[PDB]
Amino acid sequence: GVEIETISPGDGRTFPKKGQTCVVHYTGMLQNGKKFDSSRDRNKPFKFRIGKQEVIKGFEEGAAQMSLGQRAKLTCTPDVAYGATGHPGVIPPNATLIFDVELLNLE
Repeated sequence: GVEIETISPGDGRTFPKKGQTCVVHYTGMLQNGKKFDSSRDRNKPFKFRIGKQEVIKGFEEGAAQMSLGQRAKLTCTPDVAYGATGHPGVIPPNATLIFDVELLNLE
């Protein structure tokens, strides 16, 4: 259940495909909670490829549904990322996550 609310500007045509490594200025937010992760702090903007199940399922399906320059707003369900387990100390079990995602990439 990946729900998209895109802040408009970008190109809307450069869609992510397989074998493509892309760059995201993501920002983690817990729903009704504080931050937990920010690529903008470390300023190394998280180069990663598509398809090898590196990222969670909610971020992976939200990645391909974007384009270059766009700014989305993810809402990840618990069953796709951690909701049975929860990442220990950082993500509680049965959690719903909020992501500010901007795709500024190559390939």
